[PDB]
Amino acid sequence: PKMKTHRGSAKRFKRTGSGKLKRRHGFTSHMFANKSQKQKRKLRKSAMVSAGDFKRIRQMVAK
Amino acid sequence: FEGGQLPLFRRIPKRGFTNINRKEFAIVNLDVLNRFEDGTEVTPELLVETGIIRNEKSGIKILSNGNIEKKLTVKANKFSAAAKEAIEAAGGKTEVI
Amino acid sequence: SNGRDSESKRLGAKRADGQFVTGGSILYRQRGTKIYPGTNVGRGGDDTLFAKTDGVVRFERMGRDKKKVSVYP
RNA sequence: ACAUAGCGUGAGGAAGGCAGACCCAGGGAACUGAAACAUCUAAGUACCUGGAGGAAGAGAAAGAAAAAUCGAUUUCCUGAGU
RNA sequence: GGAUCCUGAGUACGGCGGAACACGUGAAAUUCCGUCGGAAUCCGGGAGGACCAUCUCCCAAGGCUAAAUACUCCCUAGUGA
RNA sequence: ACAAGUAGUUAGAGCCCGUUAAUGGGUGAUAGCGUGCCUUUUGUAGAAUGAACCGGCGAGUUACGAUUUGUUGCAAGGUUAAGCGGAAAAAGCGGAGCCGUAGCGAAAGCGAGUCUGAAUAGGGCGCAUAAGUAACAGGUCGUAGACCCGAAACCAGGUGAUC
RNA sequence: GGGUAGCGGAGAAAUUCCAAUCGAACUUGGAGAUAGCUGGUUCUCUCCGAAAUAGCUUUAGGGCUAGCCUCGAGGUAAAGA
RNA sequence: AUACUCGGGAGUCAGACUGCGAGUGAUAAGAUCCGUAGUCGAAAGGGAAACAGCCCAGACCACCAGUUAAGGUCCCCAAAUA
RNA sequence: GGUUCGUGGUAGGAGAGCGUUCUAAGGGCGGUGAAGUCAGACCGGAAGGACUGGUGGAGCGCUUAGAAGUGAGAAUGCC
RNA sequence: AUAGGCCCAGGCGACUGUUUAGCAAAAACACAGGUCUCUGCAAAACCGUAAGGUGACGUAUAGGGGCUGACGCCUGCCCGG
RNA sequence: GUCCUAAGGUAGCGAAAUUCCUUGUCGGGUAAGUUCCGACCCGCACGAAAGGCGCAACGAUCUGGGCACUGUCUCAACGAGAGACUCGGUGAAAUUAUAGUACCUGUGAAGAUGCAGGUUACCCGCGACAGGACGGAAAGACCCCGUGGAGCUUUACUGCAAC
RNA sequence: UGGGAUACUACCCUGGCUGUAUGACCAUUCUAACCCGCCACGCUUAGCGCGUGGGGAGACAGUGUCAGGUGGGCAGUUUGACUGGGGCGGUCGCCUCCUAAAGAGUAACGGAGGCGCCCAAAGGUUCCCUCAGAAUGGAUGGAAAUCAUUCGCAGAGUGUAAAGGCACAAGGGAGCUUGACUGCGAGACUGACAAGUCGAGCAGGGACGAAAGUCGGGCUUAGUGAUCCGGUGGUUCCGCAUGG
Ligand SMILES: [Mg+2]
Ligand SMILES: [Mg+2]
Ligand SMILES: [Mg+2]
Ligand SMILES: [Mg+2]
Ligand SMILES: [Mg+2]
Ligand SMILES: [Mg+2]
Ligand SMILES: [Mg+2]
Ligand SMILES: [Mg+2]
Ligand SMILES: [Mg+2]
Ligand SMILES: [Mg+2]
Ligand SMILES: [Mg+2]
Ligand SMILES: [Mg+2]
Ligand SMILES: [Mg+2]
Ligand SMILES: [Mg+2]
Ligand SMILES: [Mg+2]
Ligand SMILES: [Mg+2]
Ligand SMILES: [Mg+2]
Ligand SMILES: [Mg+2]
Ligand SMILES: [Mg+2]
Ligand SMILES: [Mg+2]
Ligand SMILES: [Mg+2]
Ligand SMILES: [Mg+2]
Ligand SMILES: [Mg+2]
Ligand SMILES: [Mg+2]
Ligand SMILES: [Mg+2]
Ligand SMILES: [Mg+2]
Ligand SMILES: [Mg+2]
Ligand SMILES: [Mg+2]
Ligand SMILES: [Mg+2]
Ligand SMILES: [Mg+2]
Ligand SMILES: [Mg+2]
Ligand SMILES: [Mg+2]
Ligand SMILES: [Mg+2]
Ligand SMILES: [Mg+2]
Ligand SMILES: [Mg+2]
Ligand SMILES: [Mg+2]
Ligand SMILES: [Mg+2]
Ligand SMILES: [Mg+2]
Ligand SMILES: [Mg+2]
Ligand SMILES: [Mg+2]
Ligand SMILES: [Mg+2]
Ligand SMILES: [Mg+2]
Ligand SMILES: [Mg+2]
Ligand SMILES: [Mg+2]
Ligand SMILES: [Mg+2]
Ligand SMILES: [Mg+2]
Ligand SMILES: [Mg+2]
Ligand SMILES: [Mg+2]
Ligand SMILES: [Mg+2]
Ligand SMILES: [Mg+2]
Ligand SMILES: [Mg+2]
Ligand SMILES: [Mg+2]
Ligand SMILES: [Mg+2]
Ligand SMILES: [Mg+2]
Ligand SMILES: [Mg+2]
Ligand SMILES: [Mg+2]
Ligand SMILES: [Mg+2]
Ligand SMILES: [Mg+2]
Ligand SMILES: [Mg+2]
Ligand SMILES: [Mg+2]
Ligand SMILES: [Mg+2]
Ligand SMILES: [Mg+2]
Ligand SMILES: [Mg+2]
Ligand SMILES: [Mg+2]
Ligand SMILES: [Mg+2]
Ligand SMILES: [Mg+2]
Ligand SMILES: [Mg+2]
Ligand SMILES: [Mg+2]
Ligand SMILES: [Mg+2]
Repeated sequence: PKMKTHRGSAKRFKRTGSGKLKRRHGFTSHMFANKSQKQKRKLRKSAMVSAGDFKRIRQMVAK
Repeated sequence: FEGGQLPLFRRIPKRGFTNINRKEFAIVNLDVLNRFEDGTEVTPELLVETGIIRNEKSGIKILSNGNIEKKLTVKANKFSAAAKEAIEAAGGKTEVI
Repeated sequence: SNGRDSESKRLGAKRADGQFVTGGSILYRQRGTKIYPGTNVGRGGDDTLFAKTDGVVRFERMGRDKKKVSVYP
């Protein structure tokens, strides 16, 4: 049978042109009194999946 | 699985939604229009016969990428601002079917 | 009743005297001014010394008791 | 009391079996997976019961759509691991 | 032709409780079961994923229907890197 | 038949043979050296495990997906699926579909750019630095019992009070 | 000669007995249950050749990423020693 | 004479002793826990009687050749009764 | 074809091979004795391969390719 | 040949009985007796989805349940939980 | 006096099937008594139907003392039968890596038939004995571990019957 | 007489309470559903059942659906790890120091302490300043309060542990303020990842300052917790035929 996509991941990662995965940052709901405005500006941007993580998860989101 | 450390996908938030009405256009860069003979009327039907676009998803959009030499009459569902200018700059007319 | 300690904070020199650095390079991590911001060097909010311009790092005596780090293009 | 029940006679019919398969229905687990586990999974599976038929079920739109149209159902490929 | 008449009622649907729908009650359309309530009926009714309006497509609550599909206790003739 | 032996090995007389004819075969006084095999372990001759012996049988497979390398065909293209046809053929037909040829954005959208932003700024991802696709083969992964053997248990339908 | 049957019987009560089985009989099936555990895994030579660590972990004799091995390919103020 | 980058494939996450530097302990342990180097692990050979972890030293194969290392040279036992 | 530096090794990575059953094509052997089996002092770097003779009494190699129920000494393995 | 050894004193259990088939026979269980409590009869209690049953072809001097355990002398205080 | 409580243990009994200290102390019994009997009460931690304290009869019950009696013993002797042993017949089993299978001191995974250095020792059996082969038997029941079971409990969580 | 007036008055209104539209709500009675483990008769040689007639009961009971409560009677499960064996005890995240062997890092159920905040100024800026203690003299006034002089590198202070800093102060006054800004960010540190840290400079628009300039909280380093799910505000996004 066909491999199944990991749906949790398909709702969180996006594949870039070069074939990398782009993601959002964690600490970005609530508890915003506890984070600095600089932290907030940084956490608001997207990020790439690290090489180590990518090795672990790439089959989960092929397709 | 990470042996019980919370996996990466659960450390990070879900984002966005999918549009039920998402339109995706078949893209035609100018370069491939040079294929055609000068003073020719390029339609979608002519763009699928020749074999330049097989499936015309939501329509045919012309994009600038490359440079056009011939003086054509191109009809497509959409044009990039640059594409329109370039088709005209050569000495052609764009129509939006 | 003991058994506690904080994470080590990796303080100290991050670039060598005579090494070429790019603007923004952290030169020294420190609590307070063990070393002072010299020429073309800034002191960050946590006392981190960073190069303000590209150039070569030079650790220098200020006068008798104190020490500064400068970046010369 | 009329009569009904009941009782008798005569016709028809049923009963049981199974191909340890396939089909439709009633009833319906747990181990297991979730690195525990309760929602969830296993699975409407195994199993039991009934009904069958050579197949069953479905089926001639109070349907699919919205390229402007298609024209009962079923099965395969695809859509799509969307 | 359209004076009149007919076109499936405890039905459709709704509340409550479940189930089936890929869809775990969810914003939950669609389909079924129990229970209670309960229409319209051609100037009518249903659907288009809550719902209303418009438009479009349909006419439920009756029934039948071959073939393309599944399987092999069997029979005949054959086959097998 | 004065010897202390993981049983051989190296040196080696003596005796007995005579070959796929080789700086050969059998035996072995005596001398040196020498704690089986496997598993599991920091470490086993192990006083840890397993095997009486011999024989047979006895453990990474296949299907469908993913990915990567190799090969071949074609190449900005590549390829057909079910099916028809047929010999459980080979072609031919079948372009529906799939991947690639454009990306960026949650999305509307815009497009060699796009998103963010008041910005003609900076920055992210892209382009400028085109090769893919079909098939087969190797490696690895996923779903399947998924390298083999092994529980105690759990559930379902039956069978038992001749003890 | 009979009755009570396993989500059950029976017990002057011991967890006692229900066919040499009982803190829940036997048998067949689900079923090749599951086993981060133990054992086992079969021909040869050539080249290279570790680790027994960090971090996180209902984690500690398991796992994951990193470190250390290997094979292939790339690229140059050669960056290594 | 390697580094680095990108891909394919791993195994490992029980370590041991010795020397040196520390803690814990009693300035005990073949103890325990770090740091640092080595050997073992995965290393046969020589020495230390025997003796993974010490001293010397790395086995591609053959030779009834030679020179050395630690350690030795009266006999067991090769070499000085130097 | 030389030169230089190499060639201890567990887990493990990489490579080249041996042998087994079956298929195809080619080419062979075999009642003047096939396979199997027994023996031997032969050959190859290994897995392995021949030759000769006994037994045996009818099938079997080789070459190139292909496919696998493809190799056992350990499982308190099963018979 | 076959046929009680006896006595003194203490603990526990009144007694005859019963029990861990196959390591325990006892001081354990039971027991007559005590007490509490439920039950007005389609009784309560119990088995069963139900029907149907047991209770009982009984009827509070009866029936079910808990505790105590012959007999003798007795059985105190606390109703806040 | 005083604090607290719902209330603070009455009768009886008490070093006990209950007493840690403990062989408590005293008495008795004995030449000598951690047991036993009688007292005492500082009851670690008795106590009135999970009954208190007595109690004739009863017991393959437990405990202490005495008489009878004796191979229980001082301390062993002799005799009988069965087996053992020899011969004739028949003929298993557990176990088993191969074995030409000494001792001492050492060494070593820290307890050696098998390693070192010594010391002993002709070859093959039969009757006997069990010190060793960490002998055989049984994948330790103790102990720990496993995100293993199972039975049991409850004011653990979530449920379900029943009412 | 009082801030409120008395009567007429009309919107009303408060305590008592009658007619009239409802309504359930009790409470009793009734009989015809339903029930009878009552009697008589029949089916019928029947202690079942059904029927017929009496009696009893009765809108209850029983039964269906829905709801709350009780609920180890029964069920499925959970009930952590580290640990000089396990249990008991202690511990679990973060900050500072020693261990730590003069970079960084570095273990132990090793040695010591802190944190889970606070501050509208204890933030920003401009200007001005200097502390502890002692000696001597002096009303209440004491060893020690507030004056004065002298000496005083810091023996003080720095919201709060400790370490590193700080007297051009980072310590102490005062004036004006809200940069405790919005968009960002070359480049670096740290790092398995998730995260964490620093940052010149650019743009917008400001505060203070004559200007130079400084300012994206606080001398620095603790004061925190992911995802999923919910709530609230905004929104040139989507809106399942179309408008919503
Ligand atoms: Mg939010
Ligand atoms: Mg530390
Ligand atoms: Mg700050
Ligand atoms: Mg699991
Ligand atoms: Mg419903
Ligand atoms: Mg569903
Ligand atoms: Mg609707
Ligand atoms: Mg309904
Ligand atoms: Mg509807
Ligand atoms: Mg709609
Ligand atoms: Mg929908
Ligand atoms: Mg109609
Ligand atoms: Mg001799
Ligand atoms: Mg002699
Ligand atoms: Mg054995
Ligand atoms: Mg592949
Ligand atoms: Mg169960
Ligand atoms: Mg039976
Ligand atoms: Mg009987
Ligand atoms: Mg039995
Ligand atoms: Mg199963
Ligand atoms: Mg099995
Ligand atoms: Mg090597
Ligand atoms: Mg956790
Ligand atoms: Mg291991
Ligand atoms: Mg060391
Ligand atoms: Mg040690
Ligand atoms: Mg090892
Ligand atoms: Mg060695
Ligand atoms: Mg030696
Ligand atoms: Mg070894
Ligand atoms: Mg030599
Ligand atoms: Mg020499
Ligand atoms: Mg000599
Ligand atoms: Mg070598
Ligand atoms: Mg090698
Ligand atoms: Mg390999
Ligand atoms: Mg053959
Ligand atoms: Mg043979
Ligand atoms: Mg095989
Ligand atoms: Mg064998
Ligand atoms: Mg008795
Ligand atoms: Mg008796
Ligand atoms: Mg017994
Ligand atoms: Mg007995
Ligand atoms: Mg009854
Ligand atoms: Mg009792
Ligand atoms: Mg009684
Ligand atoms: Mg006495
Ligand atoms: Mg009482
Ligand atoms: Mg009592
Ligand atoms: Mg009693
Ligand atoms: Mg005595
Ligand atoms: Mg005999
Ligand atoms: Mg020793
Ligand atoms: Mg010894
Ligand atoms: Mg010896
Ligand atoms: Mg031995
Ligand atoms: Mg033994
Ligand atoms: Mg065991
Ligand atoms: Mg066991
Ligand atoms: Mg339970
Ligand atoms: Mg379960
Ligand atoms: Mg533990
Ligand atoms: Mg210990
Ligand atoms: Mg301990
Ligand atoms: Mg340091
Ligand atoms: Mg929401
Ligand atoms: Mg709409």
